[PDB]
Amino acid sequence: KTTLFCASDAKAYEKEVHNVWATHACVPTDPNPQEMVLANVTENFNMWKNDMVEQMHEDIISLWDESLKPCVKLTGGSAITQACPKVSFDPIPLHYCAPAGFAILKCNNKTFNGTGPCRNVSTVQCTHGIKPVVSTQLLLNGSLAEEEIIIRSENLTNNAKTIIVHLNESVNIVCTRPNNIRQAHCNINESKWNNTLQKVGEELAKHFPSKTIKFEPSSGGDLEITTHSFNCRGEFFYCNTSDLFNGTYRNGTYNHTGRSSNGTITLQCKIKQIINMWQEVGRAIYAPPIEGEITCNSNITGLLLLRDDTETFRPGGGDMRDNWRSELYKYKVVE
Amino acid sequence: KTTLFCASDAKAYEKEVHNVWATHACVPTDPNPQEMVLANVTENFNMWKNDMVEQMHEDIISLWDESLKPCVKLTGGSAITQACPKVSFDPIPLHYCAPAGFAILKCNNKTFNGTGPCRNVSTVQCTHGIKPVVSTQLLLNGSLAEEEIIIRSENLTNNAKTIIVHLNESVNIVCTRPNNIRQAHCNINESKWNNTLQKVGEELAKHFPSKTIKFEPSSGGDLEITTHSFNCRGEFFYCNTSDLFNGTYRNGTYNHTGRSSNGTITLQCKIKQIINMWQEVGRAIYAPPIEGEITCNSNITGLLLLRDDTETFRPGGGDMRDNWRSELYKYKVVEI
Ligand SMILES: CN(Cc1ccc2c(c1)[C@H](NC(=O)C(=O)Nc1ccc(Cl)c(F)c1)[C@@H](CNC(=N)N)C2)C(=N)N
Ligand SMILES: CN(Cc1ccc2c(c1)[C@H](NC(=O)C(=O)Nc1ccc(Cl)c(F)c1)[C@@H](CNC(=N)N)C2)C(=N)N
Repeated sequence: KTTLFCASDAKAYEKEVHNVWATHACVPTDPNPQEMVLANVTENFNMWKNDMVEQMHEDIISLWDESLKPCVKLTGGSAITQACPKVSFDPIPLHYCAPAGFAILKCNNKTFNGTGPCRNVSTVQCTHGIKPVVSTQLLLNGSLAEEEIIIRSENLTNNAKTIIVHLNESVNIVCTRPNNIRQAHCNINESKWNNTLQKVGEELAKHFPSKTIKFEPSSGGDLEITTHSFNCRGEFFYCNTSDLFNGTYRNGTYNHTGRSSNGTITLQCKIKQIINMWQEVGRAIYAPPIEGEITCNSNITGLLLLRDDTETFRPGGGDMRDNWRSELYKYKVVE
Repeated sequence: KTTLFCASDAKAYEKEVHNVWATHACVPTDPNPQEMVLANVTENFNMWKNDMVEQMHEDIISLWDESLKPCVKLTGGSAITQACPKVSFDPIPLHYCAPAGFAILKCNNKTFNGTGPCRNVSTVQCTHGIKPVVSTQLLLNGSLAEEEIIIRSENLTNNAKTIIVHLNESVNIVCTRPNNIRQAHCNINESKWNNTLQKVGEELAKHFPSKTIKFEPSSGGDLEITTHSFNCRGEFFYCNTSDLFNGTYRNGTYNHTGRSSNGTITLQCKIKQIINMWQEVGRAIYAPPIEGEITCNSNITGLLLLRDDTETFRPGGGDMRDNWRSELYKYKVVEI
C-alpha cells in the first residue's frame, strides 16, 4: 500500500506520445523473470478496492494530459485554449512495479475472478504488459483467459454495478474512415460474435437460473457510453452498437437479431472533436480529423455490461478505472 | 520467380521468438489489405510445385535456427554444442507478399483442391495470416475449408504421394503435461472425431469406388512420423495416435474401433530431448522440460494421410513443405 512506479520498453527516438511520456516519466524494464511461486496460503483479493487502479488511472490521466492537447478544454464555464497539433498515437505496454520493501502478490491458474479466496498464488515485482486502451462498452488489445469465459462484478445481484466480462477467444474488429469525412464504419465477423454472445449467454445463465437472457442496447446517456467510443491514431471514434448488442438467449441457445450481410456486421461510426473527457467532468474540443485512410485493426478481448421472467443486459463503460481493473484484478500489494 | 517478403503483427516488445525473428525479418502488415477480384479469367494452380512453399520453408528453417538452439546438433560423426536456453515459443500468423513489379494470384474457388483450373480469381499483395506450425499427422491452427471437406493430392492413385485432408470443422485437441516429468497426454472429444472421420470417410469413399475404407496407425519409422509430433511452448511433444487413426468406413457408416473413455480419446504423449530435425538430416538434443503445467490447446484443421477388398489409410507427415502447402495452395506468384 505504497508508491509504485512504471517500467516499459519505450525507445527514446520515437516521437509517438506514449513513448515520449514513458521515457521521461518511466524506467526501462528488467529481464528478471522473478517469480516466487507458492501454493499454500489461501489469500483474499478484491479487484474493486485496489489502489493500483487509482495509481495507474491518475497516471494515464497525466499521460493523456501531457500528450493529447485539445484546441479547447471547457470545465465550469472556464475555457482554456492552446495548440491542437495532430500527434502520433498508439498504446505501448506499461508494467507497474513496487519499490523495496515488498512487492506484488499475484493469483494464478485459470477460473479465479476478482473477489475473495484463492489458493495458487505467486509473488512478483512488476506486472504483465498492459496497454492503457481508453474505451467504453468493448475492451481492446487486452489479455485473454487461458480457459473459459468468466464474469466479474462487485455484485451480480446489483443491477447498478458494472459487470466486466472476461473473454478467452478475442473477436477481431476493424474500424475505418475511408478516403463527409467524419463518416466512418466498423466491421465485425458475425459468426464469431453470435458464438461469443452464445457462450457469454451460457455462463450468464449459470448466474441467473431459469430466466431468458436478453442482450439489448444501452438505455441512453452521453454518446461516449451509449456507443463504443475509443481513440484511434489520435481521432475519437464513436461507433454504433445497436445491431451488435441485440440478441436473444432462449431455450438454451442464443440467436442474434442484428442486420448482417454475407458475413460481417457493419457499425456506423462518427468521428467527433467535442468529447466529454473521461479524466474529469468537463469537455474537450480538438481539430478536424487528419486526411487519408484512418484505420484501426483491434482485438475485442472483453465486455462491459449493465443489468436492468427475463434478464436484460446492456453495454456499459464510462469509468476507465474499470478498464484498468479488467487486468489489474490479478494482483494485490503486500508486506 | 521473385523474392517474396514476409509481413506480420510482430511486437517489438515481445520476447516470444516468432515475434523476435519477425520483427527483424519481416515488415509491418497493412491494417486493411484489399483484394482485387477478377471475372473474365481462368488460371491453373499447382500446390505441389509452388516456390512460395520453399521460400516459406527456408524462412521457417532460419526462424527455428535463430530461435530454438539445441544443446547438441549431430550430423553423422560431427557434433556441434552451444547454449540451449529455454524460450517463449508461440507461433504467430505470417503474411507473404510479392515485391514491386509482381502480384499474388488467389483462387477463390472454395472447392478447388490445389491442382488444375481455377476460374474465380483475385489478385492480392500479401497472403492471409499463416501460423508456421510444425507438426506431423495432424495439421494444427490452419484455415478451415468453407464448405465440404477437400481431398488434396499431387496424385491419388500413387500411394506414395502424401494426401492432405482439408477439414471444414476444427477438432479441438488439448495436450498437457500436468503439475514422470516427460509423460504428457492429449484429449480429444470422440463425437467430433467420429463425425470428422465419417465425413472424411465419405469424401474418400467417393475417390475410391466401392471399397472398405480402413484407418490404421502408421506402420513404422521414426517417432516423429509414427506419432503426432509437434512443439508446445518450445517442448517437443510426441503424442500417440494408435487410438485416434483407428476405424472402418463401410457402405455408408463409420465405426471407431479405437479405445475411448467417457466419450474422450486420450493420446499418451512423451516429451523428448533427442529429435530428428525436420530442417535437415541430423539429430538435435535439447534440455529437459521446463517446470509447471505445460499445456497446448489447439485446433485440428487438417489431416496428413498415406494409403497402403479394402483401402487402408495411415497418418503421414515429415515433409513440412506439405504443412505450408496446406495453406499456400490458394496462392500463385505472378509477374505483370
Ligand atoms: C456516469 N455514468 C458512467 C460514467 C461513470 C464515470 C464517468 C463517466 C461516466 C464519465 N466518462 C467519460 O466522460 C468518458 O469515458 N469519456 C471518454 C473519453 C475518451 C474515450 Cl476513448 C472514451 F471511451 C470515453 C466521467 C465522467 N466525465 C465527464 N462527464 N465529462 C467518469 C453513467 N451514468 N452510466
Ligand atoms: C522420409 N519419410 C517422411 C519424411 C519426409 C521428409 C522428411 C522427413 C520425413 C524428415 N522429417 C523430420 O525429421 C521431422 O519432421 N522432424 C520433426 C521435427 C519437429 C517437429 Cl514438431 C516434427 F513434427 C517433426 C526429414 C528429414 N529429416 C531427418 N531425418 N533427421 C524430412 C518417410 N519415409 N515417411
